[PDB]
Amino acid sequence: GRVIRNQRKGAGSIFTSHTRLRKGAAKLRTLDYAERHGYIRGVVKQIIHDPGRGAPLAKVAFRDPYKYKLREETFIANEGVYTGQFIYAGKKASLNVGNILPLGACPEGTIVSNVEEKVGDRGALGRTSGNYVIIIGHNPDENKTRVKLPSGAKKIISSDARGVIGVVAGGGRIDKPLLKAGRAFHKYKVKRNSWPKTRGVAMNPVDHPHGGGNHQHIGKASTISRGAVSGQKAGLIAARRTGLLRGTQ
RNA sequence: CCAUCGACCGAUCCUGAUGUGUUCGGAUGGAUUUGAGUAAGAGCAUAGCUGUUGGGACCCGAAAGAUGGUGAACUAUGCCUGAAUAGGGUGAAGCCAGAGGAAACUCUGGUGGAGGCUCGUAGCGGUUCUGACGUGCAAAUCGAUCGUCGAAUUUGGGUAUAGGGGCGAAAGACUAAUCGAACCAUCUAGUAGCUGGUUCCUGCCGAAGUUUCCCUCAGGAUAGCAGAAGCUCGUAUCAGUUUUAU
RNA sequence: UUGCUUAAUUGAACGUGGACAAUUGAAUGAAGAGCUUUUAGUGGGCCAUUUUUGGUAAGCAGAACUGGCGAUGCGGGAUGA
RNA sequence: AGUGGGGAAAGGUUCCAUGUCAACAGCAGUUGGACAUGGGUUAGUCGAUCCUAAGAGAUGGGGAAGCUCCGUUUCAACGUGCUUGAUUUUUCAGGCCAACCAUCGAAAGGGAAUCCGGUUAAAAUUCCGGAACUUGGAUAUGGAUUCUUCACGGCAACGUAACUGAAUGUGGAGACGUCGGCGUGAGCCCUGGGAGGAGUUAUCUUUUCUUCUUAACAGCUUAUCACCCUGGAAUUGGUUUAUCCGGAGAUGGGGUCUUAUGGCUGGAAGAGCGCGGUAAUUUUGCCGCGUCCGGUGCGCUUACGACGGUCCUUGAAAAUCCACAGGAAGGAAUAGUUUUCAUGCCAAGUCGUACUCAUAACCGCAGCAGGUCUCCAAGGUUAACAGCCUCUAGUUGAUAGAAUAAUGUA
RNA sequence: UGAUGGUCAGAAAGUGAUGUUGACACAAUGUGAUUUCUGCCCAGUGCUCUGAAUGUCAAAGUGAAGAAAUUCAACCAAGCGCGGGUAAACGGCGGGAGUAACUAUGACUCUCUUAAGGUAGCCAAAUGCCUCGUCAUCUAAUUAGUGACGCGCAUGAAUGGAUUAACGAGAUUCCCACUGUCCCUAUCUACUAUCUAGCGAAACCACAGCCAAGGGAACGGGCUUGGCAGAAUCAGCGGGGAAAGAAGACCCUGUUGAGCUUGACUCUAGUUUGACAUUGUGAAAAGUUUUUACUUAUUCAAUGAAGCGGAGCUGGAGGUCAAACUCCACGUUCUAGCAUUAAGCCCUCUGGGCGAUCCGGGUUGAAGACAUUGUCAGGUGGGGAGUUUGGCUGGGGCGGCACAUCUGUUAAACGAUAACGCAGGUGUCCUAAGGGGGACUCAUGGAGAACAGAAAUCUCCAGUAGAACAAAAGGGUAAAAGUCCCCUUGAUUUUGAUUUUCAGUGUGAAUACAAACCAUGAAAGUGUGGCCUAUCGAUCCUUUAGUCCCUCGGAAUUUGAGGCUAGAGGUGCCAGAAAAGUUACCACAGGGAUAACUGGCUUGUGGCAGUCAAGCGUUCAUAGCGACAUUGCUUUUUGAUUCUUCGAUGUCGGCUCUUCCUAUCAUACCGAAGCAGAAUUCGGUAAGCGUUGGAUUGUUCACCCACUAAUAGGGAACGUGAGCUGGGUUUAGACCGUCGUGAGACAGGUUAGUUUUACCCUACUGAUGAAUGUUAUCGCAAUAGUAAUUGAACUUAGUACGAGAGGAACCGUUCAUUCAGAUAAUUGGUUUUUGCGG
RNA sequence: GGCAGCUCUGCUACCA
Ligand SMILES: [Mg+2]
Ligand SMILES: [Mg+2]
Ligand SMILES: [Mg+2]
Ligand SMILES: [Mg+2]
Ligand SMILES: [Mg+2]
Ligand SMILES: [Mg+2]
Ligand SMILES: [Mg+2]
Ligand SMILES: [Mg+2]
Ligand SMILES: [Mg+2]
Ligand SMILES: [Mg+2]
Ligand SMILES: [Mg+2]
Ligand SMILES: [Mg+2]
Ligand SMILES: [Mg+2]
Ligand SMILES: [Mg+2]
Ligand SMILES: [Mg+2]
Ligand SMILES: [Mg+2]
Ligand SMILES: [Mg+2]
Ligand SMILES: [Mg+2]
Ligand SMILES: [Mg+2]
Ligand SMILES: [Mg+2]
Ligand SMILES: [Mg+2]
Ligand SMILES: [Mg+2]
Ligand SMILES: [Mg+2]
Ligand SMILES: [Mg+2]
Ligand SMILES: [Mg+2]
Ligand SMILES: [Mg+2]
Ligand SMILES: [Mg+2]
Ligand SMILES: [Mg+2]
Ligand SMILES: [Mg+2]
Ligand SMILES: [Mg+2]
Ligand SMILES: [Mg+2]
Ligand SMILES: [Mg+2]
Ligand SMILES: [Mg+2]
Ligand SMILES: [Mg+2]
Ligand SMILES: [Mg+2]
Ligand SMILES: [Mg+2]
Ligand SMILES: [Mg+2]
Ligand SMILES: [Mg+2]
Ligand SMILES: [Mg+2]
Ligand SMILES: [Mg+2]
Ligand SMILES: [Mg+2]
Ligand SMILES: [Mg+2]
Ligand SMILES: [Mg+2]
Ligand SMILES: [Mg+2]
Ligand SMILES: [Mg+2]
Ligand SMILES: [Mg+2]
Ligand SMILES: [Mg+2]
Ligand SMILES: [Mg+2]
Ligand SMILES: [Mg+2]
Ligand SMILES: [Mg+2]
Ligand SMILES: [Mg+2]
Ligand SMILES: [Mg+2]
Ligand SMILES: [Mg+2]
Ligand SMILES: [Mg+2]
Ligand SMILES: [Mg+2]
Ligand SMILES: [Mg+2]
Ligand SMILES: [Mg+2]
Ligand SMILES: [Mg+2]
Ligand SMILES: [Mg+2]
Ligand SMILES: [Mg+2]
Ligand SMILES: [Mg+2]
Ligand SMILES: [Mg+2]
Ligand SMILES: [Mg+2]
Ligand SMILES: [Mg+2]
Ligand SMILES: [Mg+2]
Ligand SMILES: [Mg+2]
Ligand SMILES: [Mg+2]
Ligand SMILES: [Mg+2]
Ligand SMILES: [Mg+2]
Ligand SMILES: [Mg+2]
Ligand SMILES: [Mg+2]
Ligand SMILES: [Mg+2]
Ligand SMILES: [Mg+2]
Ligand SMILES: [Mg+2]
Ligand SMILES: [Mg+2]
Ligand SMILES: [Mg+2]
Ligand SMILES: [Mg+2]
Ligand SMILES: [Mg+2]
Ligand SMILES: [Mg+2]
Ligand SMILES: [Mg+2]
Ligand SMILES: [Mg+2]
Ligand SMILES: [Mg+2]
Ligand SMILES: [Mg+2]
Ligand SMILES: [Mg+2]
Ligand SMILES: [Mg+2]
Ligand SMILES: [Mg+2]
Ligand SMILES: [Mg+2]
Ligand SMILES: [Mg+2]
Ligand SMILES: [Mg+2]
Ligand SMILES: [Mg+2]
Ligand SMILES: [Mg+2]
Ligand SMILES: [Mg+2]
Ligand SMILES: [Mg+2]
Ligand SMILES: [Mg+2]
Ligand SMILES: [Mg+2]
Ligand SMILES: [Mg+2]
Ligand SMILES: [Mg+2]
Ligand SMILES: [Mg+2]
Ligand SMILES: [Mg+2]
Ligand SMILES: [Mg+2]
Ligand SMILES: [Mg+2]
Ligand SMILES: [Mg+2]
Ligand SMILES: [Mg+2]
Ligand SMILES: [Mg+2]
Ligand SMILES: [Mg+2]
Ligand SMILES: [Mg+2]
Ligand SMILES: [Mg+2]
Ligand SMILES: [Mg+2]
Ligand SMILES: [Mg+2]
Ligand SMILES: [Mg+2]
Ligand SMILES: [Mg+2]
Ligand SMILES: [Mg+2]
Ligand SMILES: [Mg+2]
Ligand SMILES: [Mg+2]
Ligand SMILES: [Mg+2]
Ligand SMILES: [Mg+2]
Ligand SMILES: [Mg+2]
Ligand SMILES: [Mg+2]
Ligand SMILES: [Mg+2]
Ligand SMILES: [Mg+2]
Ligand SMILES: [Mg+2]
Ligand SMILES: [Mg+2]
Ligand SMILES: [Mg+2]
Ligand SMILES: [Mg+2]
Ligand SMILES: [Mg+2]
Ligand SMILES: [Mg+2]
Ligand SMILES: [Mg+2]
Ligand SMILES: [Mg+2]
Ligand SMILES: [Mg+2]
Ligand SMILES: [Mg+2]
Ligand SMILES: [Mg+2]
Ligand SMILES: [Mg+2]
Ligand SMILES: [Mg+2]
Ligand SMILES: [Mg+2]
Repeated sequence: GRVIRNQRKGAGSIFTSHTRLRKGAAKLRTLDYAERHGYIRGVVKQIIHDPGRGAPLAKVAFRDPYKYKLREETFIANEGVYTGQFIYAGKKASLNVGNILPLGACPEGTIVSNVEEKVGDRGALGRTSGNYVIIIGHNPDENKTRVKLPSGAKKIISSDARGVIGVVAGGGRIDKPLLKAGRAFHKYKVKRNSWPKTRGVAMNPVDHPHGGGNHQHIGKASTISRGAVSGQKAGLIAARRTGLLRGTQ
């Protein structure tokens, strides 16, 4: 047969992300002396739309502690953050929406976003619109914090990892139907080349494991082993179960 | 030279003398066994015809396979930067005014100018005539008719993706008139039990389509049938026939 | 002659020596008999008489013997392997 | 929405003049994109050149037997650094920084600066005449400023001929989708008077057609929006085609600003245009007159403006230029400073530039009914940039003659 | 899938895409707006989940034996197995009988059985074979359409079920309007064609070009026999040249491919699991293993390597029970401002210290001897690679085995002899069912004997085998070859010869001896498996036995290995490859050795016609029929065959047009009747002449409606595609149902799908034309062609005939149908009269 | 043909 559409994406010729209009990478500040020992104050200059992103971004200006210079940061805007607001980041920052605090400095039940998986990676968890991270508890002896991720998973993170207080702005986006193929076209025009999708069952046997037949049908189980190889992993990969989800999981 | 019975040498089997590193030796006598042997050498070398095998292999002929390269001037898709798209119809929100109601609210007239809306040009496409043409104007065009015509629109240029690879709103489609695996050169005079051809004269002889074996059944080998060279001899004793006896 | 065989001096096989001469033991014929090497093409067949199997039959399919066509012209069957 | 006038790609001399007809132009040929000989493309301002885009790609490194692959500042000791006071001791003294930063990548993106009239057989935003502009450099005079050293005025918005300002920093411009109606301008269309020229005139027609124009650049003036001062608003008012605004200060009164756009003047009538009268084999003219004053709009095209709608779509970058913050350093009185005020001086290299752009200059074997990106766009009819007729411009090219059976094609 | 990640890329990499990303995300799939719903099944195949105990279980490692190679054993990862989950995973979703005060049905019951047995819905639907289902409606008539019905070959629920407004160059039916689509054609215009001047190709071409019949490769231009036959030609035309275009694309063959699939054969990138290495330093506990401590190897990340680690200054605290130890902090939080090139103090040294605490120069985190990487080892791996996927055959395929074989027959009295001929058999079975010896006689019948009878056991007689001998059939056998008894292993050893098949090769099987050693019998003798004819297997490799022999090549010993001779392990496609599919996307070499048309032979079958005459026909065989039988014809059916064509003869039907046949439907003339008339039936000469308009269907066929004198049947390459058309079939797109794991299949349904060339020769239709002294006019007529057809009305006549009911015909008259040949008065149509008007 | 459990199921192995 032929190389299937799954495998052509790794080469990344026409499958790279369309990034001309993007407004910068959304990251926290580099963890420095001020954030480790006290707090540093910045001011929100802009709240802007980032193409390909549901969450708006905030442009926050900080002073450089060591040279006469202004540093502009690109944060993910939490809902309620406004232009001209003062943003405080550090160990001694107060528990206000938009402030960046270490996870150990936040009491249980604190809603936090753009949380660091590892100390200083500048934000990994809960970055999309309407999403957040809940702080479950602390383990001060081991310097660890328990959090709940938007997927429902419980994670143990260093208490020195940082997060931004509040919920990511732009939530409720999925509640409205797109209603049109053109709307999805414009949605993916600034994301990547993944739309529209032809069904593999509608192809020929060269194109896909599902192609061929005198009727459109998969022919074999569409649940594929985790240990299958590239060109085989088309369908439900390592599916623990199938069918309509009934009851609680 | 022919037929036949013997003899000798080697192997195999049997017997087993004087003797002895007591386990070796193997005299002697045998055997419906066996060798491409001995039995007063015939070979070696050169050349010629014919036949054989490997080689391009009598000549021309695949569909394929491999190695290394060249193409995105067509086209497919993404990206970057530009450009293009008469005139109408319909009349969404929002807004103004009036009327009715206890309230919750309702009705009417305007205004407004929404929509992968609609009629319809340019444009883009290509339904039907199964029209023309069909050694064409044209290796896809011409005419009428038709789809769509403000967006998933059309399009220039730049740029990216390269052959078991790309790209595909998916037809095995498109990837320079080439695609169910492009093009170029080479391996390569690839192999072919298959098709075609195979060049002067006369003289003499002259077939087979049958046996057996074969993944054998359009092919081979084998035996037969045929030619050539002769050799040993010269009526020796043979015959697709009869008779007699059985 | 033998180591085979017989109760044997019997036999078996192969012999020495002697006799039977062209009517040397039927016909007819005999461009002579015997022997060897090597190699070609072929290995689709078909037809006629007679015998014969399957089939309703077939210019059908399958065997037997012979003769033909193939490979072959010539006279006849008008024409025709 | 051309058979008009230009261009991009592509071609490459096809351009122009002269000669010329063997071949080619599927008839012809005296003609030609054919053949032969010559001629022809003029730039500081138009492009390239420079910038960065998607991307391409050296170096330091790391793979790979290797051809080479990855990577693009990457695990790198990465400046052929600058700015000054200089020194004439051709030595220096230092003062700042070195995040990022090889390079290539657009004749449609960004971007310093030019227009009009004339001129050739063929070139022209390139030549000639005149009139400007930008950048780089040099540099003097005038003006400006200083004894209160680095100017004044205005309540203010802000004004001006000028009117210090290093390192470093902050901003702005470059720099940005699309649609809808509205408003203003420009060009075109329409039209009145007057001064000319042409046409019709049996009859009619104070008639029909036509000329009456004004570049870049310089000065003054000119605007929606926005802003300032005054004042204090319900009986709410102002206000758009579109309902938004006002105690976070409306209406009213008075001002400030951007100069898009228009007006006046200079450029500039001397030019061009339209007439009339004369010169002459005649290179080429010479003379006179006029070139003026209006109006109109759901008009067309286009530019701009203030608005409004739209998106799970929010619609490049960089070079480059400026301003501001900062206060380093240097500054006067018998004299000091500055080329962001005026005037004056010098220079601007290299390459492209002819012509076609298509029913004959490109690609389809060809002078092929195919294909190939874009700009300008008159009158009538009309909803209309449709169809139909016409003006300017351009073509009249496609073998032809004679007949008019059948069968065709339309 | 929470980043030490998922998905994907790369030969590798200090390498990449998603990713300027972070579950409202990225990646992978299925279904396909809305509405209403998405039932039951986890047995199968997948996927997934745990492993406390656990079958299998690689390399390394461990233990034992051995002189060692080596062997054996224990242990033993993942995987598999075991257990669970999962269908909006792949998928699946049953049969048989009885039953209700008529019948029908079966609410109900019984019975087999599954993982579950098709739920809600829907339907002769694009899915139903039968089938043109049945009913209704639509029409004059409907294989079409629509509405119902439903034991539905084979409907059915995100392999989505049922609906559905709007939309559609999608498929279909009906109605109005409209019309040359048609009845049924006519006329007009331009451009061709045509003729001329100029210019000027190509396809194609063995030679060529008139027919009929024959034979012939079974459809001739040539050959044979006939008809005939007279220069040179022009415009048309499409009968023929099995016309041209292309080494058939269907079919088969080839030890030719390729695309695709899978549980084919053989591998493989990747991935996973173990071991060793990288790999070091400690502690503890289990018997080397487990755990956790260190950091410097290694790995991850960030930064313009900016503030790390420890200690000390300052406050806030503990209640201080010595003496200040322990803990915390140690300059910034109403506001969209500002923060940059140190002030100040101290020592003098255009400079140093403090401001700005000291010390360690570890940039800072994470991770850590685990990852990672290298090398082996096991698993997984149609993602990919390579290859394979018998033969015969009345085409192939399916079936069968006629593939190694045995008996009888075919088989034609030696031997041999074929077919997918006929009736059958073999892949075994037997320590006796082998060998020897001895004794006996079998099947069956009759006559007798308690229970006892047709069949128990006993007795006699008869008994040529009518029994038995392992198994097919044939042969053979009587003091035996059969039955019973006794003893045995000759079913042994060595190696030759011979017979059959035959090449006089192998294999199988068998025969007669030689040399041994035995069994049995008194002995002669017999015995080298089965009474005879079938009952079976090479090279290479392995294994065993024998000889204990030969060799391991520098010389030895002992292991091990290799030789020699004989068996065994097996090839059944049986003289003996190691082997799954699909192609409707297809390719190549060929084949008329071979299928799908026509043609040819045949004529079973189809159709048609005779002979006989038992019966039918009130009686009566034969007016008209005619059983049981029997003889033919035809080639308008379908078979059978495979002769022609596979370097191609265009394969359905219709339209159009001509001709022919007769087995005559009508029309002319007649004979017969169970012929009164009328009608009808049977028959003769007869093909002169006609044989229709429509609904449904692609249809041939069919079936209705209707008219008619009648609505006969056929042929001409199943006439006729360079005549058309293209509805069907039968390329490639797509849907459904059933089948298949799948790619895919269906001779099932459905929808969309390029129809090319004549200008040559001939033939046909027309048109000229040399020369028969020239020219003109008028003629003759050989030969060829030929043409008319049918009905109605009136009259005869309400007559003949007839009980009546009914009810003709000839002569004649007027019209009409179909056809033919003209013509343009009239009427209509046509208009470039561009004539006139608008 | 090896293991192992309940006459036998499961796993593993395959040069005539
Ligand atoms: Mg989707
Ligand atoms: Mg899809
Ligand atoms: Mg498809
Ligand atoms: Mg596949
Ligand atoms: Mg699969
Ligand atoms: Mg499939
Ligand atoms: Mg489907
Ligand atoms: Mg000799
Ligand atoms: Mg070749
Ligand atoms: Mg090749
Ligand atoms: Mg190969
Ligand atoms: Mg291109
Ligand atoms: Mg419009
Ligand atoms: Mg067209
Ligand atoms: Mg056509
Ligand atoms: Mg034509
Ligand atoms: Mg149109
Ligand atoms: Mg492009
Ligand atoms: Mg297909
Ligand atoms: Mg192509
Ligand atoms: Mg050759
Ligand atoms: Mg062959
Ligand atoms: Mg001879
Ligand atoms: Mg074989
Ligand atoms: Mg042949
Ligand atoms: Mg030979
Ligand atoms: Mg031979
Ligand atoms: Mg043959
Ligand atoms: Mg021959
Ligand atoms: Mg002869
Ligand atoms: Mg003769
Ligand atoms: Mg004859
Ligand atoms: Mg010229
Ligand atoms: Mg010419
Ligand atoms: Mg000429
Ligand atoms: Mg020239
Ligand atoms: Mg310029
Ligand atoms: Mg330059
Ligand atoms: Mg870049
Ligand atoms: Mg390097
Ligand atoms: Mg550049
Ligand atoms: Mg440029
Ligand atoms: Mg731009
Ligand atoms: Mg530009
Ligand atoms: Mg000029
Ligand atoms: Mg010019
Ligand atoms: Mg000049
Ligand atoms: Mg002043
Ligand atoms: Mg200018
Ligand atoms: Mg002026
Ligand atoms: Mg425009
Ligand atoms: Mg100046
Ligand atoms: Mg020019
Ligand atoms: Mg053209
Ligand atoms: Mg070319
Ligand atoms: Mg225009
Ligand atoms: Mg027009
Ligand atoms: Mg022409
Ligand atoms: Mg003409
Ligand atoms: Mg699904
Ligand atoms: Mg639906
Ligand atoms: Mg299940
Ligand atoms: Mg299961
Ligand atoms: Mg092991
Ligand atoms: Mg295990
Ligand atoms: Mg049901
Ligand atoms: Mg049904
Ligand atoms: Mg149907
Ligand atoms: Mg109908
Ligand atoms: Mg019906
Ligand atoms: Mg129905
Ligand atoms: Mg079903
Ligand atoms: Mg379901
Ligand atoms: Mg279904
Ligand atoms: Mg509907
Ligand atoms: Mg429709
Ligand atoms: Mg559409
Ligand atoms: Mg003609
Ligand atoms: Mg014949
Ligand atoms: Mg003939
Ligand atoms: Mg012929
Ligand atoms: Mg003749
Ligand atoms: Mg013809
Ligand atoms: Mg013709
Ligand atoms: Mg062929
Ligand atoms: Mg073969
Ligand atoms: Mg193959
Ligand atoms: Mg292929
Ligand atoms: Mg650091
Ligand atoms: Mg390790
Ligand atoms: Mg695989
Ligand atoms: Mg494969
Ligand atoms: Mg076969
Ligand atoms: Mg079979
Ligand atoms: Mg046979
Ligand atoms: Mg065989
Ligand atoms: Mg015989
Ligand atoms: Mg056997
Ligand atoms: Mg016995
Ligand atoms: Mg016996
Ligand atoms: Mg006996
Ligand atoms: Mg023999
Ligand atoms: Mg045998
Ligand atoms: Mg014996
Ligand atoms: Mg030796
Ligand atoms: Mg040695
Ligand atoms: Mg054996
Ligand atoms: Mg074997
Ligand atoms: Mg065989
Ligand atoms: Mg054989
Ligand atoms: Mg098929
Ligand atoms: Mg044949
Ligand atoms: Mg017949
Ligand atoms: Mg018959
Ligand atoms: Mg009777
Ligand atoms: Mg045939
Ligand atoms: Mg053929
Ligand atoms: Mg033909
Ligand atoms: Mg042909
Ligand atoms: Mg007759
Ligand atoms: Mg008759
Ligand atoms: Mg006739
Ligand atoms: Mg019909
Ligand atoms: Mg026929
Ligand atoms: Mg026919
Ligand atoms: Mg024809
Ligand atoms: Mg045709
Ligand atoms: Mg069709
Ligand atoms: Mg099809
Ligand atoms: Mg299935
Ligand atoms: Mg179509
Ligand atoms: Mg009467
Ligand atoms: Mg007529
Ligand atoms: Mg007129």
